[PDB]
Amino acid sequence: PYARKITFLGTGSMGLPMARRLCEAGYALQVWNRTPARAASLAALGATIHEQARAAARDADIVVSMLENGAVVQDVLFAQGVAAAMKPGSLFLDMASITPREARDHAARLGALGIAHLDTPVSGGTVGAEQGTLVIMAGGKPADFERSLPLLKVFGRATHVGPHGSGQLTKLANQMIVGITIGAVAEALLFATKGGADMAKVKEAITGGFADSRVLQLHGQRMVERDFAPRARLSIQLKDMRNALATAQEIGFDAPITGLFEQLYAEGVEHGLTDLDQSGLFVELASR
Amino acid sequence: RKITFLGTMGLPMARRLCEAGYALQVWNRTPARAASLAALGATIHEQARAAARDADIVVSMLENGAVVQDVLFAQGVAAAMKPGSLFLDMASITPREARDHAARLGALGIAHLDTPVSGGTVGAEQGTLVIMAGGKPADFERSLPLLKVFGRATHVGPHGSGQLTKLANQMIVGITIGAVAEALLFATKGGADMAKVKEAITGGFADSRVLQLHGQRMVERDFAPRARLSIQLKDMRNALATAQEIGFDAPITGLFEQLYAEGVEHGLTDLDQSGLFVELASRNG
Repeated sequence: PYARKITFLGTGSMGLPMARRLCEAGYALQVWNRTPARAASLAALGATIHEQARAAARDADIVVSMLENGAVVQDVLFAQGVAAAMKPGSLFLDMASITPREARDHAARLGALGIAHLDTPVSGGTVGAEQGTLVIMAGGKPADFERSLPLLKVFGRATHVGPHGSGQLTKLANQMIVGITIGAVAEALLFATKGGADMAKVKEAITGGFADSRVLQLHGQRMVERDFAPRARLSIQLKDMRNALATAQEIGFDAPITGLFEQLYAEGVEHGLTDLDQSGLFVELASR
Repeated sequence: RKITFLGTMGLPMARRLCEAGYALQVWNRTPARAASLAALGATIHEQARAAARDADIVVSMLENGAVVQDVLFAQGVAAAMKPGSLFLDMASITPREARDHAARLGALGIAHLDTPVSGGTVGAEQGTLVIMAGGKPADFERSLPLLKVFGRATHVGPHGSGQLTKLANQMIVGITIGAVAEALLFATKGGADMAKVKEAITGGFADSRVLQLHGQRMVERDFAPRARLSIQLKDMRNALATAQEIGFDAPITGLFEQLYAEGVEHGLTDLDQSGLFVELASRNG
């Protein structure tokens, strides 16, 4: 009841499958993006592509950013005049990974201009995107979140976590757990293996017990198959660790586990692992 | 057909055993547990050796390597065991302890399989433990009908490899516990309500059994022992000790042995393993 016109800004990692469920739900879609073949794939689904982002945004009820980071988001919104050009009553959904400090800052500026902001990061990777079974962690006002919810349901299950920046904060909690569990799984599988155990059987043995996790089943299988082709790059996980640690020092929180994991990931990017998948941390820990 | 338990999760497992049609013999240290088992049809013996005598399969649920040696070699179970029989060790023992027991019993004609377990009291009542077995393939095959009752067994390798997989298992569990704990505290300091973050988290890349079970306990601040914080620390140390026998470098596990040690020093030894949350929360005021 609040929204029919949707704009994407960027396509991030799962933009395409999300646009297709979007069109399939009968939303009309405008896009501004930087990559021709994705643009074509989107055009094929019915989306209208614009050369300038401001143009894509202007008539939108809901503008969804799938941009990379805080700087890019700032530039697009303000250097490129997206904010200036949005409708009154419209909503801006930030899905980009961005610091909760940045989310609160963007929420203040847009509010200055009569535009609502929620920060709505996702977990769930490629098939949650295709199946509409993402998990979405939202920061902002309850009324805005209800306004959002029908668009949100198309992508997965959304949960309202708190006020502006809360979604990004729940997002960094989720990346800490993913970033550490990755290393826990690489370290235990290597331990078992130096011990003359064979990785596949061990994984098969602990499946369905206390050691079981979405990280063991997804990244662990990639560890078993030495398949480190990037889906989310190792350097993205480093950034998630760094943002979590920057947030920790700002809110006065001591996080030693994540401190160890930032070092280990930092020790991976040097050593030329930037472009392996996040599970590529196995490689760092093998060589040792 | 004939099973013995040495020591007792053992009560719900014996329930299942007895229903499933097996005859059971027990040697127990705890009178109330012997009472319950008596109630199910188990015959309780005074001496470990008398309960082991006529068994096809003897299942050890003793505490540790010392105790299993004691019970086997000192109190004559090994000497007293049948010609065909099988010893299943579910005790927490090192892979070295288990290679050694495998050989001493092997010289007496007794088969040996190390079969530790993962899962809760809830897994044991509902028959859905996960079982990690080291030892000979034909032995494993002989044991399977039995292990099937408890849950789902996977033959991982030769003697000593169930205990290896169990240390690997306990490494992940113990690290995931701090990971979940630290993430929930971080979010809470940041303003977020813990229940809500766990709700949001569930179903994506961060979901695990640790979040679902121990994380619910952290959310409710319910740290009553189901497996004690002492045992998890011991697990890390076993793991680091084996790590060193095999030449392995484990810096993560190494950090967690530290965190669990600081926890035990700060009074928390008899909390649940989810109690490491209390340690990480103190450090943070």
